[PDB]
Amino acid sequence: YMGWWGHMGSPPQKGIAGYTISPFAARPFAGVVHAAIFNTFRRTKNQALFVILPVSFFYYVWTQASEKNEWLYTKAGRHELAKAL
Amino acid sequence: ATTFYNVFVKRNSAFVATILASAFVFDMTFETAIDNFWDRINAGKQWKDIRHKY
Amino acid sequence: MALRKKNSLLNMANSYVLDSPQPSNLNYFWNFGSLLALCLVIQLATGITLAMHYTSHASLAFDSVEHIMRDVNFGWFIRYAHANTASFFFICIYAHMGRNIYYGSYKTPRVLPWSIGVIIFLLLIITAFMGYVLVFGQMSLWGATVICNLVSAIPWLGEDIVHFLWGGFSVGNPTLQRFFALHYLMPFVLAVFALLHLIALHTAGSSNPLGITSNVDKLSMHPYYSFKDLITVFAFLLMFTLFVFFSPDKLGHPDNYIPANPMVTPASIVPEWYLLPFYAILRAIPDKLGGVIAMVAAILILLILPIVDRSIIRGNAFKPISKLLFGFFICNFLLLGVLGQVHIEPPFIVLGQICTIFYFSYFLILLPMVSTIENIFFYIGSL
Amino acid sequence: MALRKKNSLLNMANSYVLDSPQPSNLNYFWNFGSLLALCLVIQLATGITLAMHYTSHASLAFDSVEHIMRDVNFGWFIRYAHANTASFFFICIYAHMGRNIYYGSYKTPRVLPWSIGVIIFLLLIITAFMGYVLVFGQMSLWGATVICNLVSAIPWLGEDIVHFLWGGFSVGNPTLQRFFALHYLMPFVLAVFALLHLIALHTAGSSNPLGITSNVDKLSMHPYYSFKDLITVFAFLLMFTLFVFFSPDKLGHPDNYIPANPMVTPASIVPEWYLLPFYAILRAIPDKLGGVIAMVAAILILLILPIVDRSIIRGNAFKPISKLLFGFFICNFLLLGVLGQVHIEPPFIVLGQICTIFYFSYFLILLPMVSTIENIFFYIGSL
Amino acid sequence: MTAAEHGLHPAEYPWPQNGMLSTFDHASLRRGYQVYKEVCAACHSLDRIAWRNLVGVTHTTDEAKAFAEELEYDDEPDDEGNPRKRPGKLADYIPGPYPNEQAARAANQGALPPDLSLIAKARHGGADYIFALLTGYPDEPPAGVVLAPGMNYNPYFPGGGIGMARTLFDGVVEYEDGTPATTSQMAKDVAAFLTWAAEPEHDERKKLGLKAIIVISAMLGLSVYIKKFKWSPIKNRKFIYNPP
Amino acid sequence: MTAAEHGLHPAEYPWPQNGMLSTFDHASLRRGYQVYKEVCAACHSLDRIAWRNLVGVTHTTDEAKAFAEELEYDDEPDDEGNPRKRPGKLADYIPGPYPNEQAARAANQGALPPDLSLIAKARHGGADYIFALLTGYPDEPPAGVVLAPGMNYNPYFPGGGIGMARTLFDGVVEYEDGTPATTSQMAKDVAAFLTWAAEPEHDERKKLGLKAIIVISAMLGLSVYIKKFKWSPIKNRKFIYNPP
Ligand code: HEC
Ligand code: HEC
Ligand code: HEM
Ligand code: HEM
Ligand code: HEM
Ligand code: HEM
Ligand SMILES: CCCCCC[C@H]1C(=O)O[C@H](C)[C@H](NC(=O)c2cccc(NC=O)c2O)C(=O)O[C@@H](C)[C@@H]1OC(=O)CC(C)C
Ligand SMILES: CCCCCCCCCCCCO[C@@H]1O[C@H](CO)[C@@H](O[C@H]2O[C@H](CO)[C@@H](O)[C@H](O)[C@H]2O)[C@H](O)[C@H]1O
Repeated sequence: YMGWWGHMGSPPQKGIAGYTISPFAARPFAGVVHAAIFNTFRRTKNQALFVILPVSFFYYVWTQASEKNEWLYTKAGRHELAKAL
Repeated sequence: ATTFYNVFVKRNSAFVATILASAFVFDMTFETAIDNFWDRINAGKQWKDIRHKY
Repeated sequence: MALRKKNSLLNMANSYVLDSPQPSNLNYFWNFGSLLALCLVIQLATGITLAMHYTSHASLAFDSVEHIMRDVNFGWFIRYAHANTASFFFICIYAHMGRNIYYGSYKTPRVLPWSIGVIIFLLLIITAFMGYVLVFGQMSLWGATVICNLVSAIPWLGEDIVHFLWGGFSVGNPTLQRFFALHYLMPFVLAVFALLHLIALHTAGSSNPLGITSNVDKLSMHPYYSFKDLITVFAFLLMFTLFVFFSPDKLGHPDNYIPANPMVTPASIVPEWYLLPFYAILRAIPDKLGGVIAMVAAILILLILPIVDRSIIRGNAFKPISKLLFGFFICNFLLLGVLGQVHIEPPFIVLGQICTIFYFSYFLILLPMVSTIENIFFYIGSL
Repeated sequence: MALRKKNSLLNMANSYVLDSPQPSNLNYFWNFGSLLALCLVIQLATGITLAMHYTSHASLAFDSVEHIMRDVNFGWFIRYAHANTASFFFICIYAHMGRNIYYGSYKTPRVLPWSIGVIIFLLLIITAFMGYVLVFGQMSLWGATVICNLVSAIPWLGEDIVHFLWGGFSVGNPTLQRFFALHYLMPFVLAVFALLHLIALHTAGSSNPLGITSNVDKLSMHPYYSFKDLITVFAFLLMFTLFVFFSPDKLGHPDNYIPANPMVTPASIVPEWYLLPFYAILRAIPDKLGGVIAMVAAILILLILPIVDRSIIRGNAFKPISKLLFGFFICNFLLLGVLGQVHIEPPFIVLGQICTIFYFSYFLILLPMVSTIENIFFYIGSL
Repeated sequence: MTAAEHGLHPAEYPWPQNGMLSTFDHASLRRGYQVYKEVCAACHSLDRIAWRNLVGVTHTTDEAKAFAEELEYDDEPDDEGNPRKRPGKLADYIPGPYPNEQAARAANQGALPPDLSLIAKARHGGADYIFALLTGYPDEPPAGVVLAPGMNYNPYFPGGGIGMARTLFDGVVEYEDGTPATTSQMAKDVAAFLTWAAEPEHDERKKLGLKAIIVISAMLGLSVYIKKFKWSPIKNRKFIYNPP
Repeated sequence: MTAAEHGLHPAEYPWPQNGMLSTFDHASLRRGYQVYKEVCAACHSLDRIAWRNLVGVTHTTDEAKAFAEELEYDDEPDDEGNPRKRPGKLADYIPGPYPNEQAARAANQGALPPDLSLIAKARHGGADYIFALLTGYPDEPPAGVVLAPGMNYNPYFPGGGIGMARTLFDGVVEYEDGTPATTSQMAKDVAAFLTWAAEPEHDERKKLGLKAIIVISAMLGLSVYIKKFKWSPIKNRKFIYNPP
C-alpha cells in the first residue's frame, strides 16, 4: 500500500498546481501572535468537552471514594467501617 | 555581512571550524560565569566561605 | 545514481532515516516513537555503564549501588538518569500506544506492526521489573517475592516453576544474579523487536491524523521530521533535567533505600507506578489464577482491537462519540493506576472492580457498538 | 504469491535462508560461515547462562567460577563448553579467512563484506581477550597486565589511557567489572557486524571455488546447503564432544587454576593460542611502539588484499604459483604461532624476525609480483 | 488505615537547601556532625561515610585526620599471623557503636537503631521527618494510648510507639561556634547533616542542573526556530486546482 | 631454559581413570582421603571441598556427618551478640590448618603450602606430577646442587629446591582396608584423591560423553545419507548442448 518516490501508489494526479517560496524568502514566524492566541483558542475550544467531561467525572468519583475511605477510618466512621468489612 | 558570510559561513569547513571554536569559548566562559553566580546566590553557605575559621 | 541509493548498506539507512516518504501532516503525537528510541539509547548507555560498577551478588548488590552513588565519578548522575529514564520510557510508551489507539494505527494494513508493538510492551515490563529487583532494597525483594509468587497459580506445576525461577526456595542470591543477566539481555531483544515493528510498518508507511492515504502527498523524513523530532528531544531533556538534577527521587519509593530484609515486611508492597493499573486489575478478581489471567488478558486484549473496531473509517479525528468513549477509557486507565496503590479497603475494593469491568467492556462491548452505530450515522447523516 | 515472498518480514528470512540463490558448486570450505554462526549461538547461550552464576567482583570472581564447576547443575559442562567453543570459534574463523584468501573472496565485487569481516575478526579478539580475564586466575591477571600496558606506548597520552582503562593504577576490581560488562556487550556487536557482512555480500552473492560467475547456475540455499551445513554441524559437535567431555582442559593453561596474585609472576605469560602469531609479530620489533604498530598492522593489512592482488582471475584454483605461495604463507603463520609461545631465546629471536618479514612481504611484495607474472603467463601460455 | 497507623505528616520546614539554586549551609552541616558525634553515635552507625567525606564539606584535611587517628582499626595480621590494630586513616569508614545486630538490640530493649547514612532518603519526609520526629515527643501521650513496654509516644512515627526515647534537650551539646544549643537548633543541624550524608552530591548536582537547564532551554528555543524555518515552504504551500 | 629450570617431566602412569570409559577407583579415593587427612592436612588446606562432597563418593552420609560433627565452626552470635561455636554439618567446608597466610608461612620456613583443591589442574602433569613429586625426593641431591636454606632437592619441582620435605614413608598411615601403606601406594592414592577433588564431575562427565559420542556419530552418519539423497539430482545432472 505504499510504493516509493516516482511510484508512490497515488491515483493519477492532474490539474493541481502547487506553489511555495524558499525558507530564506519567508518570515518563519509570520502571524505567530495571531496563531498563538486566536488559532490556539479555536483549536482548544473545539476539543475542550472531550477532555473536561471524562476528567471531571473520574475526578469526582475519586474524590468521593477517597473522602469516604478517609471518613471510615476515623472514630466517627467506626460503625460504618464495621459493616463495610 | 558579505564579508562575514564569505569568511566564516560560505565554506562548511570554515563554518564548522567557527562553530567548534565558539563552542570552546562558550564552554570556558559559561563555566566561569556560572561558578561566580552560584557562589553569590549561596554566599556564606559553602565550605569555601567558612574554611577560614579552621 | 547517488551512493545513498546504490550501496545496499547505505540504502537501508537511507530508507529509514532520509528518503523515507512520510505523510506531510503528522502532529506532535508522532514524536513519541523517536522519544522511545532516545529512552532506549539512554538506558543502553547508562545501563552498560552501571554494569561496569555494579555487583550482582546479594551480599554486595545494595552496597555496589551506594558505591555508584558515592564514589564513582558522576555515578549519581548515571544512576539517577537510569532510574528516571525508566519512568520516562513508560510515559512515552503509554503516549505512543494512546496515539495508536486514538488514530486507529492498529487497523489494517498495520495489524502486524501493532501486534509486534504489543510484544515490545510486554518485554519493556519484564525488563523494568527485573531491573528494579537489582537494587536489592526492601521494595526490590518484596516486589520480586509477590510478583514471582503469581506464577504459583499456574495449575499443577506452578510451585515447581517458581522454585525454578528463583533458583531456590525464596528470592535470594541465585535470583538476583539471574535477574542481572536477563536484565542485561532483555533490552537487546527489545531493540530487535522495535526494529521489526518498523520494518513491518514500512510496507504501508506511517498513518496520519486524518486517517486517509498519504500516497498523494509525501515528505522526506529528513529534513522535515528530523528537525521536528529535535524539538521534542529537547523538551524531553528539559523534563529529564528537572527530575535527574533537582528531584531525582520523586518517582521512587523510600523503602528501596533500606537493604532487603526477608524478615521485616514493608508496610505496603506496591509495584512501580507504571505497573499500577495492571495490579489493580489483578486485585479486582478474587481468585488467584483468575487475577493472573485478567492481568495478562488486560495486555493481550490489545491484540483484538483490529477485530472489534468495526468502523469503516480509520481513527477518531472525525468521530465525536468514539472520542468521548476514548476519553473515558483513558481516564479509567488512570483511575485504575491510582487504585493500584491505595490500601485494600472500602470503598476502593468495589471501585476497582467497576473500573476493571469498564476496562474490558471497552474492547468487548462499547467499541464494537459505538463503531457500528457511527458507521450508520456517517452514511445516513450524509445522504 | 506465496506468503514467504509477500510478507516483508518472512521475505527477509526467505531471502537469506530459503530462496537465497547460491552457486551449485560450493565445496566444504563454504561450511565455516554456518559453523561460525553455531559457535556464536553456543557462546551466547552458554555465556548468558554463566552470567547468571558468575560474580564480577574481584573478591568473588575466581570462586564464582569454582562454584559453577562444583555446585551448579551441569555448571561444569556450561563452563567447559564456553571455554572450548572460544577456541573452536577461532579455528573456524581462521579456516573461513583462509578460504576467503585462497579463493579471492576479497576481490571486487566483494570488498565490502571482506572489509566488514576484518572488523568482525578484531571484535572477536577483543571479546575473547576480555572473557579470559574474567576468570581472574594467574594468566587472567598477568595477561591483562601485559596486554593493557601495550597502550602505554601511545605517545604523550598512553599512560593516562591505561589508568583510564584499568580504572586505577593496576589491574584490579574496577578492571574486572568493566571487562565483564564489555564482554557481555561485545558479542551482540559482533552479531550485528556478522549480519552486516552478509547483507553486503547479498548484492554479489557467494563466490565459488572456480572463481567464475554463478549467475548461469543457481541452487536454492534450502534444501541443498541447509543439509550440507548439517554434516559439518555434526562433525563439529563430535570434535566439541571429545574436548568438552573427554579432555576439557587440553587447550587451557594450568596457571589459570591458581587465583590471581599481583605479587607472584607466572613463569611464562603467554596469550591464548589463537593470539600467538600476533604476539610473535610484536616481539619481532624491538621498539615498544614499533611492536604495537606491527601487531595491529598485521591485521589491518588484510584490508589491502583487494589492491595488491593484481590478478585478472579470481582465486587460486588455477594458479599453481599462487597456490605454492599461499601454502608458504599459511605455514609461516602457523610457525609464527609456535614462536609466540617459545621463550625469548636464541635462535628463536631471529627466526621470529624472519617469519615476521615474510608475513608482511606476502602482502607487499610477493603477491603483487606473483599475480602480475601469472597474468602474463596465462595470456602468453594460451596464445 | 487510621491516621495513627500512618503517623502524623511532618510540616514543611524552609531548609536552606530547599530551592533549585540553594546549597546546604555548611556551618549547619558542621554543627550537625557534632550532634551526631555526641548524641546519636551512642546508638546509631553512619557506616557509609568515610573520614575523607567530611573533608572540604565540614572539616579540613587535618581535622578529619585527627578524628581518624584517634581510633584503632583492624590491620593486616603480623608476621606470625597474629591480629594487630592500627590508627585510623582518611580512607577508613566511621565506626559504629555495636559489633553486630544482636549487640545493638540487646542495648536497646530489643529495638534495632538503623544506620543513619541513608535515613533521610529511606523515610517519607526526609529532613522534615527527622526534625519532626526528634522534636515531636510530647511530655505526655494522648489520653487512651497504651504504649508497649520500652516504647515512647511519638506521633510522627507510624503506630505512635517508638523504641527511641527523646534524646535532645537544651544544652546537651556545646557547639564549637557559640550557637545556642536548643532542642530545635540541634534537631535542625543534625537533620541537615543527615540529609547531606544521604546525598553528598546535592550541591554539585544542583549547580550542574542549572547549567543543563540553561543550555537545554536555549537549544529548545533554537530547535523551534530551525524547525519553523525548514518547515515554512510546506506550511506556506498554495494550490490552484483546474479540474481536467 | 635449562631442564633444571623447567623441572623433570613426570612419567605417564596408567591411572585407573585414564581411558575414555574409565571412572576413578573409589576405593583408592577413600584411601587417598585418609592420606590427606593424616599427612597433608597438617600443612595443606582443601578449602573447596565440603563434607557433603565425600558422601556417595568415598563415604556414607553417616561417616561424613561424623567427621563434620567432631569439629567446631563459628555460629551466629548469641542474644547478647557474643561469639559462639557450633558442631560441624555436611554443608560445612573442610577446615584448613592455618588461620591465614602469615601463620602458614611462619610454620613452613617462609614457604606457603598451596590449597590442594585444584592442585591437580593447576600443575602441568596432573596426577602424574603429584605422584612423581611425592615419590621423587632422592636421598642425596645430585653433586653440585646448592640448596637455599629450608629447601629440599626434588627434580620434578622447577628449579629443584622445594620448601616441602619428603613426608611419605612406608607405614606413616595404617589403611582401614588392610592395603600395605608403602610410599608408592600412598602417593598413588593421594594423587587419585586430589585428582578427584579438582574434578569431581569426572565420572559423570565421561559417561555423558559416551552417550553424546554415540548419538552424535549416528546423527553424523544419517546427515551424510540425507545430504547425498537430497543432492543426487544435482550430482547426476546431464546436459546436451546444441549450439544455436
Ligand atoms: C540511646 C538510643 C538512641 C539515641 C541516643 C538515638 N537513637 Fe535514634 N533510634 C534508636 C532506636 C532503638 C531506634 C529504633 C526505634 C524503633 O524502630 O522502634 C531509633 C530510630 C531512629 C530513626 C528512625 C525512626 C524510623 O522512622 O524508623 C531516626 C531517623 C533516628 N533514630 C535518629 C536519631 C538521631 C538524629 C539521634 C540523635 C541526634 C538519635 N536517633 C539518637 C535509639 C537511639
Ligand atoms: C609439614 C609440611 C608439609 C606436609 C606434611 C606436606 N606438604 Fe605439600 N607443601 C609444603 C610446602 C611448604 C609447599 C610449598 C613448597 C614450595 O613452594 O617451595 C608444599 C607444596 C606442595 C605442592 C605443590 C608443589 C608445587 O608444584 O608448587 C603439592 C602438590 C603438595 N605440596 C602436595 C602434598 C601432598 C600430596 C602431601 C602429603 C600427602 C603434602 N604435600 C604434605 C608443605 C607440606
Ligand atoms: C529498556 C531498557 C532498560 C530499562 C527500562 C531498565 C530499567 C531499570 C530499572 C527500573 C532499574 C532500577 C533502577 C533503580 O531504581 O536504581 C534498573 C537498574 C539497573 N539496570 Fe537497567 N534498564 C534498562 C536497560 C539496562 C541495560 C541495557 C543494562 C545493561 C546492563 C542495565 C543495567 C542495569 C543495572 C546494572 C541496574 C542496577 C543498578 C541501579 O539500580 O541503578 N539496564 N534498570
Ligand atoms: C521501544 C519501544 C518503541 C519504539 C522505539 C517505537 C518506535 C516507533 C517509531 C519510531 C515509529 C514511527 C514514528 C511514530 O509513529 O511515532 C513507530 C510507529 C508505530 N509503533 Fe512504535 N515504538 C515502540 C513501541 C511500540 C509499542 C509498544 C507499540 C504498540 C503497542 C507500537 C506500535 C506502533 C505502531 C502501530 C506504529 C505505527 C503508528 C503510525 O504511524 O500510525 N510501538 N514506533
Ligand atoms: C563471541 C562470543 C564469546 C566468546 C569468544 C567468549 C570467550 C570467552 C572466554 C575465552 C572466556 C574465558 C573462559 C574460561 O577459560 O573460563 C569467557 C568467559 C566468560 N564469558 Fe564469554 N565469550 C563470548 C560470549 C559471551 C557472552 C555473550 C556472555 C554473556 C555474558 C559471556 C559470559 C562469559 C562469562 C560470565 C565468563 C566467565 C566465566 C568463565 O570463565 O567461564 N560470554 N568467554
Ligand atoms: C562471526 C564471524 C563470522 C560469521 C558468522 C560469518 C558468516 C559467514 C557466512 C554464513 C557466509 C556465507 C557462507 C560462507 O561462505 O561460508 C560468509 C561469507 C563471507 N565471510 Fe564471513 N563470517 C564471519 C566472519 C568473517 C570474517 C572474519 C571475514 C573476513 C576477514 C569474513 C568474510 C567473509 C567473506 C568475504 C564472505 C564471502 C565469501 C564467499 O562466498 O566467497 N567473515 N560469512
Ligand atoms: C540508523 C539506521 C537503522 C534504522 C533504524 C533507526 C531508527 C529509525 O528508523 O529512525 C527514524 C528517525 C525513526 N523515526 C520515524 O520513523 C518517524 C517517522 C515519522 C515521523 C517521525 N517524527 C514525527 O515527528 C518519526 O520519527 C525512529 O526514531 O526510529 C528509531 C526507533 C529507529 O531505531 C531503531 O529501530 C533501533 C533501536 C533504537 C530501537
Ligand atoms: C538474526 C537477524 C535479525 C533479522 C534480520 C533478517 C535478515 C536480514 C535482512 C535484512 C536485509 C534486507 O535487505 C533487502 O531485503 C530484501 C527483502 O527480502 C531482499 O531482497 C532480495 O530478495 C527479494 C525476494 O526474496 C528479491 O526481489 C530481491 O531482488 C533481492 O534483493 C534482500 O535481502 C535485500 O535487498
